[PDB]
Amino acid sequence: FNVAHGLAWSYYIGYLRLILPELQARIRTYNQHYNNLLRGAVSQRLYILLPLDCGVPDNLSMADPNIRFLDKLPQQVYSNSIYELLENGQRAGTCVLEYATPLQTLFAMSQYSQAGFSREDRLEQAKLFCRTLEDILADAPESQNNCRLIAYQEPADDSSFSLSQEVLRHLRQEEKEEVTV
Amino acid sequence: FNVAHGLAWSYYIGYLRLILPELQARIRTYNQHYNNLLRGAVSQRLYILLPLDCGVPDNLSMADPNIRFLDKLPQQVYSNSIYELLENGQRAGTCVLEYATPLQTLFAMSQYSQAGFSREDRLEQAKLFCRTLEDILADAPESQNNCRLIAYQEPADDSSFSLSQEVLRHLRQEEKEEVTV
Ligand SMILES: CCn1nc(C)cc1C(=O)Nc1nc2cc(C(N)=O)cc(OC)c2n1CCC[C@H]1COc2cc(C(N)=O)cc3nc(NC(=O)c4cc(C)nn4CC)n1c23
Ligand SMILES: [Ca+2]
Ligand SMILES: [Ca+2]
Repeated sequence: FNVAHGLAWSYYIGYLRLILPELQARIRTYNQHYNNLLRGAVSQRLYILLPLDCGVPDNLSMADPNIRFLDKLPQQVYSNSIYELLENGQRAGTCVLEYATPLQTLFAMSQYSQAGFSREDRLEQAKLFCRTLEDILADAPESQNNCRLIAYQEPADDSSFSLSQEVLRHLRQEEKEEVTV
Repeated sequence: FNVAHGLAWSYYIGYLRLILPELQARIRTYNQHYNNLLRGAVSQRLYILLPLDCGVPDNLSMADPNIRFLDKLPQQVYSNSIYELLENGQRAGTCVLEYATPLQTLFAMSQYSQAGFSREDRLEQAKLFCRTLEDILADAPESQNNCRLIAYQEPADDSSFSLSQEVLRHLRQEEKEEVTV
């Protein structure tokens, strides 16, 4: 009995498979403007946050102030937000960013006692969700190329973890890949 | 590996658990009007269609013409549709009616070859979805009393199946239950 299998399949079949095709077009279009205006550029892949603690806030900035809402992405109806990632108040990157909503479900199950679903269970299913979704996107056509999964475990407490730094690590790796190959 | 577990849990935690509480109230309010106008009454329970063939149309009437849209249910934002069930052109019942969307996912998985998910698999998982959702609602607090699951397998082919008759059987059984106990 693994809820993560179905959660992952539903998240792909009912959301990602449908939104990802439009995305590279929406982003190229926006980048025309963003470039001519702020000489910037938004990455072309959807960045999906997978906090293994299943903590999904209502606004990204609350999880890190160095992640700042920049703009809504226009459509070619799905709502997507571009964020700028800051370092010392200086813009270091930009990307379309959002949390994997199914993890909220996991969280809620852990707070729903009739479910008999512990925090241990919840973490286990979060990792399985990440794995299953990786596997799905691996066999998927151009969907894998259109997004990147950012899975992370935050420290038990009082340790220097920056979500913005994790995302920037991924963005910089993506650019390195793009220019070297 | 059973996607129905997660599909069922997500459909409960993320949709039903949230909408059902408002529903008894929304329906009572509407019934004030409906009564004073057409001397009719809408059942208080959400009726959830679970076709085991995972065929979900975009409008109920296409699956049966004796199921006729009547009105949108107002809010106390979620969109819910009241339907009248007809017999020989005469109204025989009314209720808030909608398909279980997760079945669409199953259908799509069966048409997505990378999934290795057959029609046999689709039917098995549809039955498991029905069972798991029944189990969940059974342990759930007054949520089970707010909705009713209408699961059905349509004929091999060319036999007498009427969706409106199935729904009316359930509605008539529900009224019998309310008046006798
Ligand atoms: C969670 C409940 N659930 N579990 C399963 C299984 C099926 C359902 C289900 O039926 N949900 C649902 N019923 C609604 C009814 C009404 C109404 N009658 O008024 C109104 C709704 O909108 C609130 C309803 N919603 C929300 C569906 C959101 C669904 C599409 O839109 C989205 C838009 C954007 C966006 N940036 O623009 C992001 C984004 N992220 C997700 N998440 C999933 O896609 C996902 C997760 C899992 C697991 N599977 N999926 C596929 C269903 N989405 C969306
Ligand atoms: Ca956290
Ligand atoms: Ca059918």
